[PDB]
Amino acid sequence: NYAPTPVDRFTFGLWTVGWQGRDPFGDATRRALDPVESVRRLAELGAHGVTFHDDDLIPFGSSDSEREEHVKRFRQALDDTGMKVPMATTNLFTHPVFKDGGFTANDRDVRRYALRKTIRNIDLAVELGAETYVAWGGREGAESGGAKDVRDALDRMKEAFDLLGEYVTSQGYDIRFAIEPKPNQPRGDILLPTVGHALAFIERLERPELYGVNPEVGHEQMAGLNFPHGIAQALWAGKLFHIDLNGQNGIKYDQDLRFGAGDLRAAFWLVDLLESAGYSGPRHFDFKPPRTEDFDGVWASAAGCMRNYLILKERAAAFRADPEVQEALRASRLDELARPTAADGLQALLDDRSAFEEFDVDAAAARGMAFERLDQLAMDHLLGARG
Amino acid sequence: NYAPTPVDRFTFGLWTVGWQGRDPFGDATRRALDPVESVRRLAELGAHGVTFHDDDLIPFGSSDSEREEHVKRFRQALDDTGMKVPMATTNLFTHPVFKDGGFTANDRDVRRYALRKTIRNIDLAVELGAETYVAWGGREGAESGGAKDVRDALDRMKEAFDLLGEYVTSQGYDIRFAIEPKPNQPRGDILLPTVGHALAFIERLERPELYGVNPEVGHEQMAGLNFPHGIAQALWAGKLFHIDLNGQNGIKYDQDLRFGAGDLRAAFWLVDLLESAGYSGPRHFDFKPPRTEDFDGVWASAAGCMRNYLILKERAAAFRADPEVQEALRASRLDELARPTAADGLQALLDDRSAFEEFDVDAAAARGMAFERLDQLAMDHLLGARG
Amino acid sequence: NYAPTPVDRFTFGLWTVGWQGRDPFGDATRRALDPVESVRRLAELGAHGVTFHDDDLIPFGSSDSEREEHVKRFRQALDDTGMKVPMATTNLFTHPVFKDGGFTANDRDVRRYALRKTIRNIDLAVELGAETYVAWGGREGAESGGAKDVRDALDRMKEAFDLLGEYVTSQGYDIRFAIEPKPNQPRGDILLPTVGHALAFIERLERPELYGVNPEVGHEQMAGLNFPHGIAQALWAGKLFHIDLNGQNGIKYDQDLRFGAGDLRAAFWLVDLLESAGYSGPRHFDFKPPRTEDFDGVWASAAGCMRNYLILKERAAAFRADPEVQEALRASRLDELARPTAADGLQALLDDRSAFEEFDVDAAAARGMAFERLDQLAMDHLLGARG
Amino acid sequence: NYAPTPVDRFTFGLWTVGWQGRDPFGDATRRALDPVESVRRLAELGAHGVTFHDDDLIPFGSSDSEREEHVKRFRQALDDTGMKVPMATTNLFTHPVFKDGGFTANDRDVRRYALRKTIRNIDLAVELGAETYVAWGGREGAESGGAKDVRDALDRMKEAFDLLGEYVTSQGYDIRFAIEPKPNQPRGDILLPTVGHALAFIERLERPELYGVNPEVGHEQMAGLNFPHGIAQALWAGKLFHIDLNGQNGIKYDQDLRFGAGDLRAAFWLVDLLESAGYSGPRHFDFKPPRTEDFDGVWASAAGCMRNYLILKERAAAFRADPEVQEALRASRLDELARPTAADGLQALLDDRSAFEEFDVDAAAARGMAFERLDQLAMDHLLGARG
Ligand SMILES: [Mg+2]
Ligand SMILES: [Mg+2]
Ligand SMILES: [Mg+2]
Ligand SMILES: [Mg+2]
Ligand SMILES: [Mn+2]
Ligand SMILES: [Mn+2]
Ligand SMILES: [Mn+2]
Ligand SMILES: [Mn+2]
Ligand SMILES: [Mn+2]
Ligand SMILES: [Mn+2]
Ligand SMILES: [Mn+2]
Ligand SMILES: [Mn+2]
Ligand code: NA
Ligand code: NA
Ligand code: NA
Ligand code: NA
Ligand code: NA
Ligand code: NA
Ligand code: NA
Ligand code: NA
Repeated sequence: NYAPTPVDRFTFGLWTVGWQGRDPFGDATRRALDPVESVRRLAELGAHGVTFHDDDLIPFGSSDSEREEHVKRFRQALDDTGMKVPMATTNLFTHPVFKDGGFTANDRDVRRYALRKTIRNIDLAVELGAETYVAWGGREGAESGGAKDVRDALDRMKEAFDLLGEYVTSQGYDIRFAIEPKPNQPRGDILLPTVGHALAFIERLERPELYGVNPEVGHEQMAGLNFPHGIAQALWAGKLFHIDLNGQNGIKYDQDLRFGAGDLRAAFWLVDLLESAGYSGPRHFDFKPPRTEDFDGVWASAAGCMRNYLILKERAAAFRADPEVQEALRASRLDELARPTAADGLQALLDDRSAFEEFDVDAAAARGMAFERLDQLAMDHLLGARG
Repeated sequence: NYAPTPVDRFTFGLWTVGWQGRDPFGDATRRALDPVESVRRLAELGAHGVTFHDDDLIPFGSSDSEREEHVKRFRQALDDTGMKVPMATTNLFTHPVFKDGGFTANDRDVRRYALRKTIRNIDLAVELGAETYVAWGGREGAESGGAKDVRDALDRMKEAFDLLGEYVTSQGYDIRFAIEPKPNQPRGDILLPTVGHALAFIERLERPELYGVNPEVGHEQMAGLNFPHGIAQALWAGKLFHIDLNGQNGIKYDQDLRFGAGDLRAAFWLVDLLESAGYSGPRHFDFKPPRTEDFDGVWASAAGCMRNYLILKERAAAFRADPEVQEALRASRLDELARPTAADGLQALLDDRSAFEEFDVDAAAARGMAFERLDQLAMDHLLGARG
Repeated sequence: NYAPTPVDRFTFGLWTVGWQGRDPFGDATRRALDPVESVRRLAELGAHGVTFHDDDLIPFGSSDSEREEHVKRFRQALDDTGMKVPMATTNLFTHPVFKDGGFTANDRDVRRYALRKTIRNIDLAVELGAETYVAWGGREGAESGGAKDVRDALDRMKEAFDLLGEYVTSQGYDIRFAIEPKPNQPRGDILLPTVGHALAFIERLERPELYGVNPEVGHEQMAGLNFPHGIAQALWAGKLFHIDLNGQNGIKYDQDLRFGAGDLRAAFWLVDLLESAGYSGPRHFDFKPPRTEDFDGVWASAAGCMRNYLILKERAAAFRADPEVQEALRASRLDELARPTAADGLQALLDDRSAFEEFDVDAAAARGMAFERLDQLAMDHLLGARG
Repeated sequence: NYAPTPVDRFTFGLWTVGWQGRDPFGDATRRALDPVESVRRLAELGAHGVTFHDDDLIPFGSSDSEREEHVKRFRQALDDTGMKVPMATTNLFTHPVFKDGGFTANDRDVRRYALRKTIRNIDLAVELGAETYVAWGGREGAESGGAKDVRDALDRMKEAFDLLGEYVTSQGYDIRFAIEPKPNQPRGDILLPTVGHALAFIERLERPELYGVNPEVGHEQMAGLNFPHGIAQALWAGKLFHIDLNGQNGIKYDQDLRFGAGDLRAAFWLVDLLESAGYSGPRHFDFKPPRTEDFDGVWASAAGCMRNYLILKERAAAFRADPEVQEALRASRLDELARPTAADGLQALLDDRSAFEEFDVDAAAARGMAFERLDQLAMDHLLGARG
């Protein structure tokens, strides 16, 4: 039961199942995986595709001949399995040169290098068929207040993204960008810390249509925010170009638990929203099998990501299709929420005594919302406990 | 020392010093204050002005004659003291009718009433000379996932703000709106939970120039965010129309401590930013003297808000003026952060071997940022411990 | 399905279903309930009993004749329904006199009064058959560092609890005390902020056997802690005298959502632990139907507390009984965790070359824990998705 | 000004200034330091001593001859500088063998090895003159609920600490143990997550007098707790055997900022408490110079730890010595908090009409606490802004 299919579009970063287990306090617990083995094992589990940072696929500093051979082997694995590459990204965080940032490093020479490293990988992403190019600016930020003038840093961040937009336009590429917010870690505070900040920033770019967000479940939860609500705002803005699925237990370091772990009810409401809205992008997992696990546990954890999505999809669909739930939604006036407040227009609203002088506030206030009954129907559906 | 002056533009809500001390677990500890007494006492402390919700100035449900008398008494107090009213707002949260929201209530009749209540108070705000009309949507949100379709709620929130913009335009008013984010409390999650989300929303309004943000120190800190960074993004966007100053100890219920309490170093960096950027708006305190205090403690707490701002202003100015700090800022390449990455343009960047093939990444990575020395100069200046 | 029974021992505070909906920003949305009506309605839902603060049952300041009549009516309702009163507590937080604390108020006269108020209610609790007397010191703490010397306050808190122990001993009462931790709210920081701090404090009382903890799900989660882990430590110490069940979404104000809401997987692991350990005390709900609800929603929310406990009980029992889970627990060495490290004794351990010189650390480190497979079996059982 | 002296007893872990800068997302930015160089550089800054994990001083897996040479070189550096070694600890977290724990690993063979590794290092610690042996169980815990039975794990943790106590007793050593709590990171939840939980656990050990706590500023703040309050409870219990000083910005990953950074006012109240209580132990820094820094920044950051302690010590002493503050403390009844509630005894309290029938609750409730004036005197003293 709960078998993944190609139409599910489940994807994984090479760095997810390939995470060797090094953490702030501990050495690697697993050997490095050849990307070819990850492609083949993920395909066997029913994944649709993989994603990569440049430096996951091509060791940093590789010669041109080494680069070609790494890509050739990877493409053979994709061809052997039918796996796709819908998204790629740049590693602008691991190498010590990026310790104060890539695009917003105080040192101008580093900012220029970061752009050149990204541009090289955009070309490769296009060659591999990627539709989306993610940017997670994990080093953009500060540990202290004097170190980073945020207005200047936003100027540099806009300059960088504008140059990348000029680049893809000039090459005729169809790829689009997706900015991934995170509030903190590894910097004390990261620039563009939430979906909202990233959405607002995009509106000030020269070609805003080329940029959206890549929100990650656990990152919004590191600020204690409601991930489904943030996804709704991204959808409302037309900017949900990609998504990273995982789990997180609240306000901690970025745990990258398998999807469904962490906040299970938020996972349910997320799946309900994505499916109801018709989100058509990859269901991408940015997760880490815990370092306690051997390779069998790596593949179990990856399989669990997909399984949990599919269980939640079934339960959310059953919730929305249940005539008792539909009745409860009407009892709670969800239908009215979807209707304009004043399609009659401002003057009619100003002239409407039913909106002011003749509005019976106490009668209105007496009406219960019936939200608890609705939420218990939702709980019963999630748990398969209807009756 | 540290005496407030009119040019400081310190303002207070009537509801701040007037908070009677009722909390989720406790009855009022102080009697209600007549707004006239608050105006006179705040003036004696050196405040510039006050602000109000409709229902702070005019008891809810007042007749027209009662409304006129309350306003007349208040205006006499303003005239007697020279106090100004730079900002007003609507109470769309206390009355039970607003239990599921004002502008985004599921019930359409409530949404219409909320608009009419706001419009009435915009007229009064203009009469009193207010330049800014704040909206804190404290009831917009949910405790459960099925209760509130966030895309529909954002449609209703946009409709409401668009109608208010149409209203002020039609009346020729110069007032502008400032949306106040908060992540949670009293709703389990509040819509537009951070500065970023509010900035992004504004960009989708029909007349975006009429709307900015009113960020509150403690509200961003309830999401664990960096308040100075968020203020920098608002300034970068041209949207810092007003600000609420207070203190908060991290991820808790909204404490509304006096300004300078809570995160003291964030208060220092905030003042540094506002002063360096030339912010010209009110320095408004949205705070609550703790319910442990009698009226002498109320006025001490209000005086402390202003005193702490003035101490921090002195220390931040001394930091920025110190030639040793200026040298440290250059050592940390803050000057380079402010210079364009690639004013030479995309093609020149692509052709520049110094940005890629000839970039010595290891030499760059060896350079220290010297951020710790800079931050200890900042600490020494804050504490008055230079030497 | 999932029908409560007397053996389930589900109990509710009068103040839970009776919460009128006043919050930091909003007036009451529901009328006050007569305790008699709450007793009868809860009995109809299948509850076992109720609990009370003194001032929930007897209005503060009541005359002796008024007190007698309130108690008489309440006892008739208990007799009419078969409901029990297993626990009572004192309100040492609502009245303004308690603004700096009860037992740890700086003012000595208030500390003495707080003790007398508690002692009066202990007598009543015993009369009504209560086995446990809870103390939640919600006003014990501070908003500022100079206001409360914590060593002195702990001396006063110990003195108070020691006097209460002397009192019950002197009267021959069998009741025991349960201290309820909370980290913050309504005070900026509350003394004894977690289960651990309360357990440690108890060990320093003169008669430690008379005192245990009353942990509340949401309170530990307000510190981001693992509630099942804290309950395990309380059980390990022999100190889980009572428990408060509810839901919470992380590090926020105390939400008091119905049990099962908030962190659903933590609710599952909690029920698993209580049932596996054979906890025999009340399953008490300290929750608040949201103020959006009318009385039908109050009773729906209360019914949901019990329903969710019963669903989770079924799923946890099925998890533990499943031979595949039992195999997975052995694969993950849970059996070995339960066996002594060195029952052979210190000298044998020191002499055992297999524990040091001949321990193959790399072979040991290669063994996977298989925790992800185990956790996905747990997820499948919770969701009723085995297969 | 603010020059460290030997009587200040400032100490640093080898792993602090020696941290190479590897984080969850980034490679090392600094070369490894020889412990000899750290000893000499710290001595030049005015430190009193250093501390070590076994594997900081002796590379893991070293032969006996290699071990002797590493220790000999280190002792020469201590002799050359006058530096002391007041504390040592075991690394039971870095090596992959410890991925599920040391003392509470599910695998019994690992638990035995962890004990043998610790015992070997206790012998070395004693040889170097250490008075305290710290244990930070960073791997004790879980990412999932089924992986770790917490009651069984506490049994194993008690067994381990009891064996270590038997060991030191049998050898006649004067060293004592200090357990370091942390709430999470690197495990999803860590056992003994706060000062309170550790204090409670100690009370159940066979020889409780041999064990205390080693609280760390940032670790308690990762649970949003008040670090000065927790230190007060440890002092009250007689269990503050050692302390780790650093800074943290709230509920995040463990930042290990230099002391004084993070929550500056909490640092002030901490120093006030340690000095007022006469804490006589090391002022030990467990911090990390940010990876942005070169070695000059490492030493600047270390110097800043000590400087900030000394500034805060001066300001707290001035606060306590100021006759205006002493008057304010009496106005706020801090003197009364320190006096017994009922030295007259239980019967006298029960018979005292002034404690109940004749207690004027409204007159008592009208008295203000004057806490805001007191706190603004504290702020003025911290900032050197008295006047
Ligand atoms: Mg619709
Ligand atoms: Mg500039
Ligand atoms: Mg057992
Ligand atoms: Mg004393
Ligand atoms: Mn992540
Ligand atoms: Mn991601
Ligand atoms: Mn606030
Ligand atoms: Mn505000
Ligand atoms: Mn609660
Ligand atoms: Mn409770
Ligand atoms: Mn730490
Ligand atoms: Mn430490
Ligand atoms: Na700039
Ligand atoms: Na979209
Ligand atoms: Na709509
Ligand atoms: Na602006
Ligand atoms: Na005392
Ligand atoms: Na127990
Ligand atoms: Na055991
Ligand atoms: Na002590």
